[PDB]
Amino acid sequence: KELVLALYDYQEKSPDEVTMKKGDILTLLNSTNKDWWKVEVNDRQGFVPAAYVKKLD
Repeated sequence: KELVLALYDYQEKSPDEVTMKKGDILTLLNSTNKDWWKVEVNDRQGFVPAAYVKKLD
């Protein structure tokens, strides 16, 4: 597993993005991009800004 913690709220602005709330724990799916990470937030997958999450492992 790789988990990350949402440091801020983020609301999706494009079709490939997802929404998260501060304090959510998200499953990290792909961190190859330096600016945008693909995560799973409960049941949805998509991108959020990498700077807005913190790796936990």
